[PDB]
Amino acid sequence: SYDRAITVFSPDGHLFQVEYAQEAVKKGLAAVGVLGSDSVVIAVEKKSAVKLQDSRTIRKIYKVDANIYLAFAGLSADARVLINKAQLECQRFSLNYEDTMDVDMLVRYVAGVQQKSTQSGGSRPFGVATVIGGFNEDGKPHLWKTDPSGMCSAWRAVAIGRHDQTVIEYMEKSYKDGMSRDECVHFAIKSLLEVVESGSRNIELLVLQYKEARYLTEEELQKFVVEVEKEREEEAAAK
Amino acid sequence: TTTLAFRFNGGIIVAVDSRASTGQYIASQTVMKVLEINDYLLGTLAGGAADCQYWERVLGMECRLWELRNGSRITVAAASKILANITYAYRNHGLSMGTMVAGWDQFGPSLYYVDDKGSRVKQDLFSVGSGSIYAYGVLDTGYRKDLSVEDACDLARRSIFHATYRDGASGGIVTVYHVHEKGWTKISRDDQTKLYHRYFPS
Amino acid sequence: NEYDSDITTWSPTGRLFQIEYANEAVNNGSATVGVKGKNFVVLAALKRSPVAELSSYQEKVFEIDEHVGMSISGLVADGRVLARYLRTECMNYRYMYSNGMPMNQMADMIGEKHQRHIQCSGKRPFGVGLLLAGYDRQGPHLYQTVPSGDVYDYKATAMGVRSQASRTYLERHFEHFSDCTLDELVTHALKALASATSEGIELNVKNTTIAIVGKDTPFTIFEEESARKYLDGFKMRP
Amino acid sequence: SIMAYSGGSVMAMAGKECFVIISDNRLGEQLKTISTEVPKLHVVNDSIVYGLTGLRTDQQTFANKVQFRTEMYKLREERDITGKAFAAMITSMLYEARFGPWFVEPVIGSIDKSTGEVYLCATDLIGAPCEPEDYVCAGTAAESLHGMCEALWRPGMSPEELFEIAAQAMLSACDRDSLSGYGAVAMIVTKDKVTTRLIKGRKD
Amino acid sequence: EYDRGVNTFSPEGRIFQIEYAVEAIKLGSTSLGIRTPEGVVLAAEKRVPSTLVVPSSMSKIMEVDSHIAAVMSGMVADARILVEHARVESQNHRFTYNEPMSVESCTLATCDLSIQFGLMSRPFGVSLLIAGVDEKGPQLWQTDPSGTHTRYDAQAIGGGAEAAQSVFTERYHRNMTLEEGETLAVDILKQVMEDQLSPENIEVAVVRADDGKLHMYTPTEIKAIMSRM
Amino acid sequence: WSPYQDNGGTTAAIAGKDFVILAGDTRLNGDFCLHSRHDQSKIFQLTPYTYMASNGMQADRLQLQQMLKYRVKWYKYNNGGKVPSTKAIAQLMSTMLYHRRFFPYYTFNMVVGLDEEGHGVCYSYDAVGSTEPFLYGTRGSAASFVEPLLDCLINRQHMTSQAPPEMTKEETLAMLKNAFTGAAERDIYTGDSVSFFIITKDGVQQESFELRKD
Amino acid sequence: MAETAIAFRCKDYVMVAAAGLNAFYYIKITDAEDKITQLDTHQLVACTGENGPRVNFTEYIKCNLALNRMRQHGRHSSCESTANFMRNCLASAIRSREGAYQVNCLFAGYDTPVSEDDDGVVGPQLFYMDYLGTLQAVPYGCHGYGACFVTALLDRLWRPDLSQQEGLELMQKCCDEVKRRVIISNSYFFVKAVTKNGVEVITAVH
Amino acid sequence: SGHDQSTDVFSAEGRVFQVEYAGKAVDNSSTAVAACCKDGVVVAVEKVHTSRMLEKGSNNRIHAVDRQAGICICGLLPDGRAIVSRARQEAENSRDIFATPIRGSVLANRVGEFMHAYTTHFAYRPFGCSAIIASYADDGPQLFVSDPSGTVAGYYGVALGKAKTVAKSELEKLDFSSLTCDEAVGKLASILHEVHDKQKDKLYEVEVAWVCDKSDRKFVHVPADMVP
Amino acid sequence: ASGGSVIAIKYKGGVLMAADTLLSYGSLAKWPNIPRIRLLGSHSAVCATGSYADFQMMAKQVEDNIERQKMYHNVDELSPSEVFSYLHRSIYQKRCDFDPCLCQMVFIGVRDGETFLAGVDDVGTRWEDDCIATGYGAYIALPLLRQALEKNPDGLSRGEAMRILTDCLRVLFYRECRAINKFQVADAASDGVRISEPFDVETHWEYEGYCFEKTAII
Repeated sequence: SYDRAITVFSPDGHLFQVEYAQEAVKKGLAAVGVLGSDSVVIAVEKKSAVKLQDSRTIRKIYKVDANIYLAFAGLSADARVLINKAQLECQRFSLNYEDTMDVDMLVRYVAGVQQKSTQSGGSRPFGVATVIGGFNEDGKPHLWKTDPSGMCSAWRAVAIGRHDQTVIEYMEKSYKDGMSRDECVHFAIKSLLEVVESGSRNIELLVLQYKEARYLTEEELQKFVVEVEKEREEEAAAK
Repeated sequence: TTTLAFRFNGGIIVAVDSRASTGQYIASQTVMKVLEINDYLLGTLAGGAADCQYWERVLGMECRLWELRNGSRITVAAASKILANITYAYRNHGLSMGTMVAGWDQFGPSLYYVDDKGSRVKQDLFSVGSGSIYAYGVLDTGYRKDLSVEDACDLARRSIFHATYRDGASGGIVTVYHVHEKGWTKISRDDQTKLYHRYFPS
Repeated sequence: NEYDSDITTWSPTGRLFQIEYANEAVNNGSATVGVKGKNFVVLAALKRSPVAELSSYQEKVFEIDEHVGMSISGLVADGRVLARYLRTECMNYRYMYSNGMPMNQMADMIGEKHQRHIQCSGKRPFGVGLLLAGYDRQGPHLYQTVPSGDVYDYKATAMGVRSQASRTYLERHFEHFSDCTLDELVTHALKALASATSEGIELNVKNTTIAIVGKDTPFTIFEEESARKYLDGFKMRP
Repeated sequence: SIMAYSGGSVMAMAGKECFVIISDNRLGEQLKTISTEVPKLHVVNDSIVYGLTGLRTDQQTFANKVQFRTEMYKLREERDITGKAFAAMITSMLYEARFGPWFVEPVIGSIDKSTGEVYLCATDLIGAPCEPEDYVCAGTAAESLHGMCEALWRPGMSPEELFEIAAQAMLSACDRDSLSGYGAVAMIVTKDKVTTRLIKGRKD
Repeated sequence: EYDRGVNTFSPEGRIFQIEYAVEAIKLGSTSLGIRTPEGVVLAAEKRVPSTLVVPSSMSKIMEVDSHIAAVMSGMVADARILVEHARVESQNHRFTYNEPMSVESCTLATCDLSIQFGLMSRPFGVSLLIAGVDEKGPQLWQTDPSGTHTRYDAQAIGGGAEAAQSVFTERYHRNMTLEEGETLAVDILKQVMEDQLSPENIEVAVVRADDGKLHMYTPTEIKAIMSRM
Repeated sequence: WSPYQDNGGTTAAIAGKDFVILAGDTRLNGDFCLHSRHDQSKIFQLTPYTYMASNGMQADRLQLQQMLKYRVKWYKYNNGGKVPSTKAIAQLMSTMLYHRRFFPYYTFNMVVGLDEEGHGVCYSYDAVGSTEPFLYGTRGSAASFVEPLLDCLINRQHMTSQAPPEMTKEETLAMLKNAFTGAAERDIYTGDSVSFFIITKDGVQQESFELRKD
Repeated sequence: MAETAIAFRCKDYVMVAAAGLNAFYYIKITDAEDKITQLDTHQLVACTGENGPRVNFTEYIKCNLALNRMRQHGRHSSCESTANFMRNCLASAIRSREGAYQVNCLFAGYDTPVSEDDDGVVGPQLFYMDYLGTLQAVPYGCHGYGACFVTALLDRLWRPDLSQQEGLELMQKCCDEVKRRVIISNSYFFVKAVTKNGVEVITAVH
Repeated sequence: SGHDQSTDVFSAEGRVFQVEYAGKAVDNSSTAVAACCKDGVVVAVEKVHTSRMLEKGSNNRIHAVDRQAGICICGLLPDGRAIVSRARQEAENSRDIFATPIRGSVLANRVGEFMHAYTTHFAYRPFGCSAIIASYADDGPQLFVSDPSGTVAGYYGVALGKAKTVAKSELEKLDFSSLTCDEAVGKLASILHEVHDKQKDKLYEVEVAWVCDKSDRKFVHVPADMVP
Repeated sequence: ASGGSVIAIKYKGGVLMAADTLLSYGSLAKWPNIPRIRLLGSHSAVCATGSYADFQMMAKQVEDNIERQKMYHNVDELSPSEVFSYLHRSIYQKRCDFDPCLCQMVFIGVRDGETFLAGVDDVGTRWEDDCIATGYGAYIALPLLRQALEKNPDGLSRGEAMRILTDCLRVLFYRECRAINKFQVADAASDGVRISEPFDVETHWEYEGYCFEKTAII
């Protein structure tokens, strides 16, 4: 096989082919995670409601196993390889150990895989930052972020994709430790609206609670978007 | 060999004899048969001593590696399952190891018989080795789920003893362990001939 | 220079530039000095000299089998690869022949293991130069290896930074080494190694290793209490 | 025997511009019966029907293969496979596992839709084709069916005549076989039309 | 570029990709170790990108075995892959020889992975500072990308690694208390790191010579070090 | 043609508080004859402090002996000079007998020596690799003749009489001489000489001792 | 052979029954080992072999079906499907180095319409499977010593149209026939039925 | 500029530049000289010693390949040893498989095809050395030179290295029909003394080796008494 | 084609090895003119009971490995002890492939005074001693050789060690079926190994109990 070295150091100690995979994330669609007391909320932006794209619902927040969901940002094609590699890992795990694997484990796998690509001859790196949420069997909620370097961190709230720093710099001002299912969703959309188009039809989001995953309908959602876009007219009046 | 574990409210007893006989002649009268893997896991060796002492020591590596990686102790479910998947891959490599992985984790006390043929069974009560049949006799008599730790060890020690008394391949020293929420403790280490003069004083 | 980038490229003037460049990795490694007399070989290796009260051990000398060992210079990574290789091979041998690998035959096994690296595209030359030192039926042998794959059977030599000082010393005295006793060899080996030190610093147990092999002496590394016998009772006078 | 395990018998029969292929309905393990509604015929296209007999595992495995290969043919070649090819394809597939064989005896009926010439093939388990003008059989009732078919069968027969002797053959043999019976499913192929019949026999 | 191959010497004898991977450590977090006779210390600035990050997740320091810790600097991703190898080796040693791995041997087994680049495209962009306790007592070693495992009495790797070696030459003496080493370790990190020092902003972790065990210091315990200063 | 050939002989070890006595007979017997009377291959030094007695097939004892030396000699390099303890080698033997369990070394080993305290210790194996620490032990032809004798004179299990004081290096040797003398007289495949190795802190001290020639 | 699985399929439910008996040689350990695994909401498999191959095969299926539900965005695969997947896996195994999974399954489920567009079988589906991979759709099947007592007792009584209630009465007679007539003490039976609503654990019968 | 970076590449004129370049490594190396007689064959080679402290028989350029055949490398020594290591593998394959001493004619051609295989593929570089194969098998006494290209050619007399030109003039003065193996040692060694630059390479010795009816058609270094 | 039986015995400053010049394809005595004792390099001889085929491959592979190591690298030739260690591992390696060197080798050799005599088996079982035998030699001759070493405990002279071989060879000839009365003797001394021209031994057949009338069943 072709195992020429792709990911290599430059004079300044940068892995160029990873800096460039992170540039493919920055251009990708923004996605957002929010940990609460009892609930995780992963909220992505879609490319925007074209009249053609199937009325039958396609979900941009991929299920990895019952407990664990992930949103990505970057190259759709690559992400769909990570997800099918994780999905596989979670069931390869259930076979080897009777346990359902916990979030903090699967993240470290997906991260490990994203790393292998930054150090394999033949491969470029995956152009995919990954926001994994989910609940352990014990009851604890977890949110994590895997960036293309392979380096994983766990967050209380987080963004990836376009203007990821603008969202995180906005989030860490207004975030509060203990949050309810409704405050979390409110906050997730609030944070996404900093960067995403004013519209409510692009934002799709998922609310993980213990043993209970539910995507918001575009009816449930537009209540929280009117409630939030009136609060971004209260924060525009002050300044 | 005789080797029995059982589950009660207080936790899990593991009792064993201490003899490794090649049919007729007795090699050793001091075989430590309760393998101490983690500090919350007791493997019991019966059948091919070689295969157990090796695989239950591998299991121990995998249990510790899990503790490092996942920053938290393995379950007994998963511990037994690791052993079960090693014995399954080697089922037609002529392994021989009737093991019992006992332990206490998040989900209460758990006992798992794990065979050579990849078998893996959640037992409330179990006995392995030539003298099992004898242990089960005594053991199914006195065994309730609401024993005190005193009476559970009394029962197990008798059960092993009454296997040592009948089986020729079972004998030596009747070791008992207890598995509690705080780990495992070695209760006793009584010689089986002293035991006869306790249980039948005349 | 368009010919210096790959191992496989000959220059138009017929030089394998990437090997000449691996040879610079040896000359920038810390000085070591070997000398052989009638019965004994001596490797004196300059370690890194403690910065104030702060120490730094780096494995520069290696035992290889009872009857052989190595000083190295340059990329210590690559030296540890050759140490591993030679050890594997001297065992492989002793396993087969219930006797240590002859030194001439070992000289040739590192000559070949170097060359394998300097012709393939994927591989690079070893940055390390060795001072193989050992004793067998044919007396004592000191060998200097080099990245190019060349193997030199030396009467004495140095290898590393300011080693041209050490060889200038050894050139005066190397003829009298067959005569000299084990203690006189070590003095000569250190006096040379000392010629290589920077400006004002001295040799002493904490900044120098000696190692010996010869008749009835298995290859032994002297650090600290062992070496003081030679090193406390030593000074460099013009 | 591993062939006699799952039981079954199949028989094909050539008339004029028609053939009748006819299985039994039994599926067993040795003497004990599982099902009495297991016909052994599969239909590749309009103009080919093949029975498989032997170890049911492999009947079912080797069937799913033949179905995968005759579909991949129908896409790549852009046409229905012809008896000739299909039968020779099956020999190639069986012989691919000369050592470690499929325990299956494919009986193949076929009829060129243009010409109207019938083609039969009774491959043994390692793909030894036997391609007679008249009729072919396989499975547990094979000895008994050769006896029947040999007496009853004449050359240029018409679909209805043929069926009645193919049915009498398959039945009057499965009376004398432990491991076949519970009626029979015949299948009368013509250039024109394909008549599938479920025949009533013994419950034995 | 891709003009020079991976396995390529400069005109002054250093492999390029290594010389470069070493300049990838001088960007990373500052991390340091102090070999006192009472026990060995490791401390590391976490350099959290935001407030929001659960600090306990992105652990600069890692249990390799009971008796060995690693601290890393540079590419954290790559360090996970070294430490993961070192763990497996530490346990293979325990499995095979019923005893703790040495610290020296655990550091050698971590440069058995760091040489093999041509199977892997590039070196690891990471310097490990492995510290533990065995029969030799408390030892501190450093791996590079090169593969050059070097036992130190006290070393700092990372951002202000060169500013911290300035401080060590002044303050470090072989006969330190474990208490003096912790105080030094955190005194240096404060002077060197970019952010203001908090209990959450760094991790400290020591292996004590007496029990030969690793204790990762909780933010309560790190505030106890910032107290006496 | 059988790839296994039992080359006979008997090994014994007794661990006191300071020392270990390690005995292995020098009869190497083939098929119905005897090849040698001065075969020293039974016992093998791995380190100053640690020895490995080995019975059954010679050829495998000799392969294993090297294989073990070249994992000890590797341990020496990787753990900077330091020699492995008895307890390390003991688990290494178990690990290396098992990696070959699908074509076993037909060799019943005993790794014998001093632990870190100085207290003497011996471990026994079966072909596959089953470690059991013991205090007194005996594998081979005269397993059955020696091991009951030792069981009586050390443990004194069935005696009313007060247990004897401790048992010194010279008494434990004198006991083993007496035992082997009573095994050569009564077993056919034991005889010629016995090599004793008395491992203490001070260094090994081997003294070969004569049996019945037959 | 020791441990008897029974199953039968009527108008609007499949009923499945499997020995509790967990045996080590000739020793009853317990009479409370559930051998009917649940592969889906609407699909379960009465597997009866030695514990090792029974678990390692019903886990491998249960995982590779869950893995399909992930990759197919919550779509619940038909019974025909998993049955043919199970058999394709059992068949693959008799021509590998491993050897046959030595397990006799009675795969049972209830295909519900998965969306608006579904035209396929609505209703209950029972399949008999040998260890070799002999898949076969059946009205009622059995595995184990008791099988042939029950198989004939069902021939007699079983009609295709009986209630959920007449299925408890029948499954009791099937279970009680294995108790009367087989030496091997299959003395407690786990009975699970599949309906439109899902799997329900029948505690009434044992 | 790209026409010369690899051996996988002809230039427009139709020559492999990387092979001509390796050929320049031979013509900057220590001069070797050999002479085929009726009696046998002689190889002399000047070894230019870098340091004064080298042993006698350090950087031995002449190597026994089999009993009857030895190579004398001229060029990059380390490369040459890879040739010798091969030539050996071939010479012993001849004894193992075909039960005979390798013919000199074959051994040269076997070594040519080896040195050639490294002039074809991009991955490899051509060999830096010429080899001088000197055999005395059943095909009589034979002298052969495999150069970096893989171009074998049989010689009576041959000169390689930086003095090649002047050392070849002195080989033409000899009568090859007449001379014995005992004269030849003296004349080849006399040649290497005469051509060698005294100001450039102060430290040098003249390693000589032969194979002839004298040495029992066995390839050996001549004793140090015959050399001057 | 099998070899008969080898005997060897150390004397003062050397070793004698002796072997019938006969290969035997089963019962049949096929070739009575085979030199069974081979020289391994300049110091050592070897000889094998069993498959002359598997000995011809092992004695070839070893005699190569010696004259290679010597000719290639400028080293001392291997000592007998080494050559024999190489033979021993080469044989053990072949029993560990289930492709055994199905032949008991005896091996003699002398470097200086250093006098080396060893046997090896099919399976790698190796043993030095002051007298070796393989084949029937082990059951017959060894008893006599060991008796001649017990009686001269200081060591045998070359004349005594030759007479005691000749005695054993005479007895091997009488009692081993697949033997002939034509032996060679290797003699390792300081100078190296010399193999004797084939010789027969004097045989006594005219006992008064071996006459016709006594041995008659009737």
